[PDB]
Amino acid sequence: AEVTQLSNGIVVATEHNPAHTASVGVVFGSGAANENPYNNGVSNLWKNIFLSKENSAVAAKEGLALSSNISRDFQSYIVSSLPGSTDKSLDFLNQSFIQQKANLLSSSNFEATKKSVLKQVQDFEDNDHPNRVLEHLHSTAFQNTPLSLPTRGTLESLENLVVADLESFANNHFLNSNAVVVGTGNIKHEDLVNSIESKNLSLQTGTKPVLKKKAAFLGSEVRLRDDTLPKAWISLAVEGEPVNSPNYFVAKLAAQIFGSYNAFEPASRLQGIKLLDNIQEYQLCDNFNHFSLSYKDSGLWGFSTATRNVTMIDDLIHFTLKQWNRLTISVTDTEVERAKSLLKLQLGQLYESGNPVNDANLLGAEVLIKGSKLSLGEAFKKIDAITVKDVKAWAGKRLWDQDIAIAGTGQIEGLLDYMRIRSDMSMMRW
Amino acid sequence: GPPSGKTYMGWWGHMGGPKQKGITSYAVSPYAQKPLQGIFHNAVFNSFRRFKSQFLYVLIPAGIYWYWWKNGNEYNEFLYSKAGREELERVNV
Repeated sequence: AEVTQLSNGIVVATEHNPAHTASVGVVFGSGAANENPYNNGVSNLWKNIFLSKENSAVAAKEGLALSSNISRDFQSYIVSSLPGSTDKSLDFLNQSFIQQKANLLSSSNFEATKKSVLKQVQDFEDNDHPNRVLEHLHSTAFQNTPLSLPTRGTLESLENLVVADLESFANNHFLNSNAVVVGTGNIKHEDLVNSIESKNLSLQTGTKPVLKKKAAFLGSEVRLRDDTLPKAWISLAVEGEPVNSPNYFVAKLAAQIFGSYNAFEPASRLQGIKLLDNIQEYQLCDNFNHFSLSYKDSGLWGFSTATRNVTMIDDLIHFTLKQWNRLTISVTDTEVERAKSLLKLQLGQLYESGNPVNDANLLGAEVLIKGSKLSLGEAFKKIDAITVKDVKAWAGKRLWDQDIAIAGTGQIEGLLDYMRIRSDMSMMRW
Repeated sequence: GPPSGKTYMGWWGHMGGPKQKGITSYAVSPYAQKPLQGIFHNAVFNSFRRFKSQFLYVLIPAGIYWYWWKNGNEYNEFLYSKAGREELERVNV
């Protein structure tokens, strides 16, 4: 458990633990939330040439493995080494992001990569209905606002993208003040920071990105009815918490109370979740899962679900929203306590997997926003300190009689109108 | 249960329509929308339209029947005045 971050000319962040391999990468503070409607998908395209057969063979000769991830707030390019080769990873990083960042964009490479992210993003829209729905949830929830842009980009902005768009983006966002270099694995801080302060040369230092306009939640829906699909997939959310919200953890705990479910897993049917008494009688769904998604400016708190019970979708939604009503008025001590324990377990399994590439992404994203990483033991202190009173005060502000955002696809004829769903965000009282 | 005659309407999830694919709908919460001081400026030259199409279908039958009524009445008035008692004797029985 370590967090050593220090700024030379660039900002260097590491977290070392004797494991096996080491992962080095640069993580930029700009993602799909920084694109336009019209160059949407430029980051995903950058990712895909960085992993192209040409660049990927040059790394595999050296015994290096490549990894990249496009998100909303950020963007990361990562090389995993075998831990004494922690220097030959920094060679491949700079040989790409200074030298080859004019050789990767060759006409034959770009056209074969663009053709591959087109088959890629098309395949997504055709078949991945849960993530497709969740992506459209962000699209309508945050419409005409940076968080609405999908991470993979749209088929139409993608096929109209040229080399100059990659260039213009790279020249405005792959800057020094919008970068953090991250090392996870087992390698020391002073083992890496010296290999970085070895070579100087700043490259476009002093240049800031471009500013924008703030993200906002708009209560709304997008309904992607398709009667030929064998199920209905729906996601429903309120405006949640940004990272570095006081209620960052209260929100995450609230989502753990209702948790996630899988009708076919015997153990899942037995969880201490009151909602399960309602939904199992007539089998109202195959699965659901609650989430508290947090970004820089905003977040989404809600749930997603999939079902073949297409004539009782209204009972699914009704029982789920009646449970959420309880958070404001009647959530019990032992529900909160169950959530604490399970939130710790899952937050643990995230922050300490046996895979440094995940560690890098979690470290990178955190330090880009607040300039530091809160340690796992520090989180548990915050989690344990949450009372029933906290959850109630949170839910009464975020959940009770608040606008929602809805998205769905498949057989959603039985998903009732907006106002019916929205009325269930509260209860009648004297 | 007890059986059932087939109809031309079902219920939520099986309404009896054709299979729908390709249509995507969008909407926005009433809560997020402009309090009702909008209509006018945008919507009053708009409506008062649907009766430009219609007023002739109503007015021309109305006209025919009002004319026909006014005429028969004024004729009855004449018949029962002094001037018309001669015509009255003629048209009566």
